[PDB]
Amino acid sequence: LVYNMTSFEQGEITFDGIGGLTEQIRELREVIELPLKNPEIFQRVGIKPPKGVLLYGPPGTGKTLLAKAVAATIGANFIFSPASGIVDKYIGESARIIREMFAYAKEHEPCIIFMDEVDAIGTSADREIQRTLMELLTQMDGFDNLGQTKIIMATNRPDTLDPALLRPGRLDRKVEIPLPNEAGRLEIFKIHTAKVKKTGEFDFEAAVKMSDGFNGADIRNCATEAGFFAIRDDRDHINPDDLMKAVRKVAEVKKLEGTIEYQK
Amino acid sequence: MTDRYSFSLTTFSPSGKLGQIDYALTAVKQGVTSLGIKATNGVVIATEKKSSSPLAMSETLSKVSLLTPDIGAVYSGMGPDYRVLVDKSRKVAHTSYKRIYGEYPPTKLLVSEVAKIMQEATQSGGVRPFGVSLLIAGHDEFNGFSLYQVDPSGSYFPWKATAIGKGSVAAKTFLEKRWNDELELEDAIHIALLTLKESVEGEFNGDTIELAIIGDENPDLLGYTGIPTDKGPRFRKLTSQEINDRLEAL
Amino acid sequence: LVSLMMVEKVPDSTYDMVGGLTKQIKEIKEVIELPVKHPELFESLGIAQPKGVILYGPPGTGKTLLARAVAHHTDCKFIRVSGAELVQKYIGEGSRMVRELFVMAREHAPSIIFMDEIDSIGSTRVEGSGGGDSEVQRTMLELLNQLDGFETSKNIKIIMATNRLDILDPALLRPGRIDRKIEFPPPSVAARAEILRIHSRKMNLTRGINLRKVAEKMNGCSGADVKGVCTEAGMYALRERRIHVTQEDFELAVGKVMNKNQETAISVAKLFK
Amino acid sequence: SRTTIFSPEGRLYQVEYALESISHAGTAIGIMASDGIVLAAERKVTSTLLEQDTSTEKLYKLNDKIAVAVAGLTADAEILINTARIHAQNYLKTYNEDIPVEILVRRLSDIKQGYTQHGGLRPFGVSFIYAGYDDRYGYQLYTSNPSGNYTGWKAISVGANTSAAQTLLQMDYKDDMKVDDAIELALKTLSKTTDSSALTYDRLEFATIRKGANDGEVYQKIFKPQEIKDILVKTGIT
Amino acid sequence: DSDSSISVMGENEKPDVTYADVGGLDMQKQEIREAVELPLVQADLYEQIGIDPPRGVLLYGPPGTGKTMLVKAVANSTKAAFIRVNGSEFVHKYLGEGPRMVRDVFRLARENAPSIIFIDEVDSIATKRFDAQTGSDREVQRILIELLTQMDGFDQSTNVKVIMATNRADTLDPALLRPGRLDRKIEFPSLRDRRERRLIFGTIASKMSLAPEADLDSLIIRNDSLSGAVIAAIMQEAGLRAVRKNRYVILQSDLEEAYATQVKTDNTVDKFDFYK
Amino acid sequence: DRHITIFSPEGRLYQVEYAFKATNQTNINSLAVRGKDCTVVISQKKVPDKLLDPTTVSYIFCISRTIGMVVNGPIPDARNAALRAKAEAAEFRYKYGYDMPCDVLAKRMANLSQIYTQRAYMRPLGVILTFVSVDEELGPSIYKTDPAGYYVGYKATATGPKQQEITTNLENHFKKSKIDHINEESWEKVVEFAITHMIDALGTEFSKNDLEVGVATKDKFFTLSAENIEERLVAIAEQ
Amino acid sequence: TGYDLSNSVFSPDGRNFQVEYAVKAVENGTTSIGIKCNDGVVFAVEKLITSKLLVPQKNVKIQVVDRHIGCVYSGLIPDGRHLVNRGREEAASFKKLYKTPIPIPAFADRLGQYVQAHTLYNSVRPFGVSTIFGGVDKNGAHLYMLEPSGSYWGYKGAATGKGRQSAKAELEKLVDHHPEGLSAREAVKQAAKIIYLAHEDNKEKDFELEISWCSLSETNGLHKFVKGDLLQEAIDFAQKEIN
Ligand SMILES: Nc1ncnc2c1ncn2[C@@H]1O[C@H](COP(=O)(O)OP(=O)(O)OP(=O)(O)O)[C@@H](O)[C@H]1O
Ligand SMILES: Nc1ncnc2c1ncn2[C@@H]1O[C@H](COP(=O)(O)OP(=O)(O)OP(=O)(O)O)[C@@H](O)[C@H]1O
Ligand SMILES: Nc1ncnc2c1ncn2[C@@H]1O[C@H](COP(=O)(O)OP(=O)(O)O)[C@@H](O)[C@H]1O
Repeated sequence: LVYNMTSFEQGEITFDGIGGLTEQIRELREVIELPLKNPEIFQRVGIKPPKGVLLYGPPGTGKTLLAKAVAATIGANFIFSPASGIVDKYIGESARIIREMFAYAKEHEPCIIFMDEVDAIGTSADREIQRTLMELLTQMDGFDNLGQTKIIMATNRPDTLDPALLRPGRLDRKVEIPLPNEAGRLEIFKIHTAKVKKTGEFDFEAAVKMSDGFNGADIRNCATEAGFFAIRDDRDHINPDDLMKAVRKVAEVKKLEGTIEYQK
Repeated sequence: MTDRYSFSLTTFSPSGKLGQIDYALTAVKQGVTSLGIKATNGVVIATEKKSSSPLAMSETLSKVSLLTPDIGAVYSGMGPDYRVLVDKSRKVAHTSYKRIYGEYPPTKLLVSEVAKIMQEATQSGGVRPFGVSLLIAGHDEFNGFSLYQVDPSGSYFPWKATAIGKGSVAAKTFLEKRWNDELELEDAIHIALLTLKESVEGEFNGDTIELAIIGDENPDLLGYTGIPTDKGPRFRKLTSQEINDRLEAL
Repeated sequence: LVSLMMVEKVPDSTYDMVGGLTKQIKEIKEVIELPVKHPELFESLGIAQPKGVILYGPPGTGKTLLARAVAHHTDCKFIRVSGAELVQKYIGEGSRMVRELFVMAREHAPSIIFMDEIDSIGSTRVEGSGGGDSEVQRTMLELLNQLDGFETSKNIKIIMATNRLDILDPALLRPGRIDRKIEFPPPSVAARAEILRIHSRKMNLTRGINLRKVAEKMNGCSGADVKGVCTEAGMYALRERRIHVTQEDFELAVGKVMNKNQETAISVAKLFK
Repeated sequence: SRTTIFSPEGRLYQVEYALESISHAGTAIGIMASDGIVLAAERKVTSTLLEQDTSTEKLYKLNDKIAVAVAGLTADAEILINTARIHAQNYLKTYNEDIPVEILVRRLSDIKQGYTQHGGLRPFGVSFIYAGYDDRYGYQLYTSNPSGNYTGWKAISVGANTSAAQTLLQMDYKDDMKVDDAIELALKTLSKTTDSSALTYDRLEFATIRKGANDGEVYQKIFKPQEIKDILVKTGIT
Repeated sequence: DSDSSISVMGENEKPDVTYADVGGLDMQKQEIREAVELPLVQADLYEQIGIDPPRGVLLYGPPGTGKTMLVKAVANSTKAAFIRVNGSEFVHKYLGEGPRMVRDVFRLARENAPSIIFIDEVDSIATKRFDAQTGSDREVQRILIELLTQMDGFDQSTNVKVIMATNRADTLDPALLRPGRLDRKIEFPSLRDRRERRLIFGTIASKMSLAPEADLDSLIIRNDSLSGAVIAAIMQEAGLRAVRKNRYVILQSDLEEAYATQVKTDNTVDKFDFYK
Repeated sequence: DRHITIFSPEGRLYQVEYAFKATNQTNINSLAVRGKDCTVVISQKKVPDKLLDPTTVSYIFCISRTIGMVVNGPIPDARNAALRAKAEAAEFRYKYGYDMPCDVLAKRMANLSQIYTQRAYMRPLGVILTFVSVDEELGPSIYKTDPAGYYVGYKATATGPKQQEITTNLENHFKKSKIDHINEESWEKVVEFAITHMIDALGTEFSKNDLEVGVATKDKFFTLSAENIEERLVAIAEQ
Repeated sequence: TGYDLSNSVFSPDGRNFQVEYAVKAVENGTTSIGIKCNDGVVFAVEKLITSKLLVPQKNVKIQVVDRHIGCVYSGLIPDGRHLVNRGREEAASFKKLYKTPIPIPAFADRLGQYVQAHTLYNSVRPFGVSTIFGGVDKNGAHLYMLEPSGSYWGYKGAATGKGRQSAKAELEKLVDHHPEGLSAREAVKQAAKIIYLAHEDNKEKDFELEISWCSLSETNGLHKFVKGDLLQEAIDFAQKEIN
């Protein structure tokens, strides 16, 4: 039934769909090249693999999209499992379900697993829940072997917890990804102008001009925003003054609920 | 413009255990290490100036402070709850004693006049305590040297040697070896540094950490002359170089 | 179920393996021994062959190790719950077993029970937070003192036990529902003396031996420490290939207790004198 | 917890913690013969490097006929003495006679409930021993607590198992029990109640009163380390 | 008996670690096998001396430091039974799953005569004593006491004496550790090991590879924060660089940045923000 | 605990770590250096609407004919600090007969912040500061403050959300020439180094209005206006 | 959540949401503007009627603080009037001093820290009002607006109430059309347009207008309300802009 998680993999999809900050995109791919295509190298040195990794990027920047693309590169089963989604008042229901998670997981390798919003993870109640945080970290590299099954924690609250990050030999590649510049903002329109008509000119100069703080989701929503009332023109191309009639208010909801983004 | 928080900020426990000071004495430990040792020839103190950035001076920051010409002091824990306390002691040594018996006081009578405000920070209303426990050195022609540790509750230990902070107990586990009675001062810096070398992870240079001592009469500091009677400032601080001259000499 | 029941395989202990403990047997056997040894004798007066008793005291004692030997030299049975096993993750399983419990001993008058721990059935309070466990402490006490318990108290004495005393329900105790209690304290020094005589029976025509010269020194609470130091004393001899043993090799074994006798670090807080 | 108000059935929330809290503190006893007075206290710590030699902490004096002992905070008691000291010599510039105690405590401890009574301020984490003399009621002995109620006695303890320790004086004390016949009870009263039966002259502190000087004068004698160190042998410890 | 909550671990499916994968640690590794590996064999001597076999241990120290590395090379060299467990399975969502199983746990051992078990961690279980505030927590302590009587309540010798792994060893609910219940307790430090850092820093280098154009045992000289689990974690990362550039074996300039590439975050306003 | 200035359960002050973050409401970065016999100070000047009078907008104040200061915080919180400065200069010289230094006057207002952490009638201030002055006894100098009381000089420094973007960039510089302050005399010919460093290190290009400037000239402090900046910007004509 | 209950309790976000709730109180009020003309300032405001029983032209909402000033507000009627009664004595205690009228920067420097003082303490109510003022000094023209967090900036124009979104973009549509300089009389026309143009958020109800300006030219830079045909000249005009 966790099929509901682990059933978004089969259709092959390109790793090209996001440019982003390429050097990080060069990082996680090259380090995960190794088990699949060139595992000879670990043998010629005789060094253990990367026992799973994590990352950080603030919200709504293709993080799950990034993860959801990699499993289609090679044929894993990309799961979807919110941290808070697995949260129940029942004590063992926390620590029982996780054990059944790895269970079906190791029942099917070479595959892949994912988490995002784990940042939530002397008083009476709290003295039991740290054990969950003390359990699973043990279940990474406590006693058992792990062949071809890995994990990412991809949060938006990087003040998560000292001990999981206190000894970064358990996990590694504790990477970051910040938000775009024009350097990033510009090329992102190329994929987002891919399957749509347009006039043809260096129109994206307004892109570097403004949008200094948006992310990828809304600019994508800004694209379709322009196309809606661009049909009043109804032309067989699209103009960059079109979008300008809505770039304001999208920022005014991007204005709404101002939240900060530090990296750690 | 209206005051209504005049209640106490303080709370009894079932079994004593006054709350919001027992929490205070975490930060005193979270702060840096610092120490103090005596001997009949003289007295010493020291700390470690943890310069945060590579930008800040250490000249501007007084992790060691002068109280009178014959006293020093030092802390660990928090700073702004230390800077204020100096001046509220300096203004007291005069406004109770020094303008009233002429001579500056012995060391402990001063200490009665810091706990007598430190206490008021708690039993009064609308306030918190100073998150600090600091140290004093001693001198007087009628009772001699001494150290005197204080603490935010209002107590004050005496000592022959001690230390505090993020490396305290290890030192207290150490110095009970190093201390003895047959002591001059020129020896006391080796052990004091040699102590404070082991409890550090960063740089260990003379321009990084300040300390100071209790020497003997030094009329060159006094500014004027002609009166052979006067006793000059026994207190004194060291420079950048004279630290390193010891360090090379190990 | 009869797994809880008594045994055709009794343990092999004895109440003369138990040095230092000298007076308590005289103070507690009789309620378990005498009027059941002679009900006509007791019935000459017949005051009340009371209900069970209780023992309180720290660990380090062998209250257990006492209770293992009493099941030898009995004339009666000695059942065991393997404490707190009676409860399950349900409701109805509670009272039936207790109903099954008494009757299992009604058929055996000269026969008794054992608890070790009643820290888990103590101090019932409820405003929505609580548990079914509180339900079962009643019915046992109900069938302890009711129309059908005194016939057991005609047939039965019992005992409870724990290591922490005042953390339970006083509404439990109607003194008479439990007619006597006792302390198992930590030992005296000289009480400790005859202990190591028991367990170190391994010297080999050796000499220069001063068994008194160890409770000379101790300020502990346990008697089991006499074994903890003894048992690892021989480990030294075990590693160094010489079976023999002496005082000093046996003495620094307290160095293991150099932690225990000194693990309790101390605070410097002179807030109040 | 709103120091003023009572329980739902006629009790207080705080102050019963306080005189129960002070039980954590050290020991301070105090007795009397018909000849002289003895006092004692065991310092909370007796580590070796620090200045236990001149450590005058548990036992202070007030004037040249009185001595006390202390139990509670180092500080919240440290102010009362500076207070009450003034109320002694400020008795004198009015009247020029010596001070009696029976005015002092009755005119002192009423300050205590003054902070239970109002202001929302906590009471004083302190209890005392008293000692002294007037020419009208002879030798004397008194005590106190954070409430204010004071009680005259012939011999008393405080602190750790004082209820237990007060037993130890119960059988042995004598009406005409002289000083050197009564002094040994004190440290023997402590030689049992101690945590560290390993005992050090350093760990405790001592004081005396007599009428040693002829012409009816007295002595606020206080005893130094090596003296009581040798006194300790007299009852035969080592 | 099936008792399908923990199976016989290591019949043919086992890890593959060695004793010698460790560096030193013989200051503790000696004593443990001085009460584990030998009682397999020289039981007669324990009958010649020692009224019982000294056994029962509580291994502790800070976690992520070296404890669980040692737990299981022995598993490679038992010639006997062995069991693992997640050290908080006992916190079941409902009640009773433990007390129904823990009594069936040692039921697995007594039939599997002789054996051994272990535990992940018990930081949640250490609880000296509470006043009964709610059943939400009291299902903990009842398990702990039941564990104890299950250990040396009645069954004395034929059982196996066991371990206690943790992340701290001061919260431990006392009356558990005893001269009879355990008779042993050990740990290992964290401060600088000039004797051990000098060899453990390259004991794995035998497992690793290196082509020295110079000497690379010099970061060991740089003693500030000698730890125990990083000191192999670094080269667990540093080796990923020559490969990142097709270099076939690393150089000593490749790793010194790899040392600091693990940035030590000595500067963080999260430390500066709190007190001041 | 999470509403007032008592000591935390563990022993930090949750009401104070907030206040540092109460500054970062604006996405603004400023900078501080030391000249040869002068100094410099600058910050962004955002204007996301058309109708303002940027004649009026300012964070950089004027307290004497000697000194100055800056702010990265809510300006209402700033002005109460701004006013209390002008006062606390006067009462000094009126009592001693000479102008107000910086090292002292921070040591006053640093004492002041403490008794906003030691009582509870008061709201603290979600700002920080970088005072600037020459000194006839100490020379070009600056001093920074937090809302707690930690105040320290800096040979050169900056502040805003983006300290990491530049503060590394500066430490890289002094590890390239290795002296405290610059080896260039005129203030006019060193502000270029500042604006050369912002846009290059991690900053974004600027225009005429986008920035504002202060200089603690010998016996003179004062701001700058449009062409006074545009000219100084066209120093980039050569580089 | 639990931090949003009283003054002077910052957030993890670094704020006190309580004043940010005040912004919705002042959001629940009438429209009001004031424009920086070429030589002075202008004032105009919305004043809605509930019943006919309300008299016209006896219930002004402008307030004067001294000769060379006009001030208005929107939202809480009393609270925006209190600080005027503080204003009316402050500058009076400043003309007391060097015997000269008061500047406008003197005004906010003597007000904009006041309301701040009503956000330091756990014992008072932040002034839930947004506020305007203007006038003339020796230097020339000025204009300012206030927000309840103490802030204020020199504008060319402002707006409050639920007449925000109309006027702001409209003034964006004005200024580029006329940046050269707008004298006093002419803005008195174009101002009253906007209020008729901005009532459409609340065109369920009715009102009547109220205007005031002050010119260095016309009225010797004194304050002088409107009462005459000039008003009637503008309403006859402003209907055409909405016509
Ligand atoms: N006098 C004694 N005679 C025999 N054994 C003793 C004696 N004193 C201590 N012991 C030892 O003490 C151990 C058990 O005592 P302890 O009270 O510490 O735990 P326990 O009684 O088993 O715990 P609980 O009562 O909570 O179940 C046994 O191993 C036993 O050998
Ligand atoms: N001597 C060593 N040889 C090999 N690996 C080591 C050594 N010391 C530490 N490590 C590595 O450090 C990592 C963390 O240490 P380890 O897990 O042993 O600490 P721990 O005390 O067992 O923590 P926990 O009990 O929570 O598992 C392990 O994965 C282990 O591989
Ligand atoms: N670096 C990027 N380049 C192009 N598009 C992006 C980038 N980051 C995010 N997007 C767009 O923003 C959206 C992010 O949505 P999603 O991945 O569901 O949330 P999250 O980013 O939290 O994982 C996607 O639709 C994607 O097209």
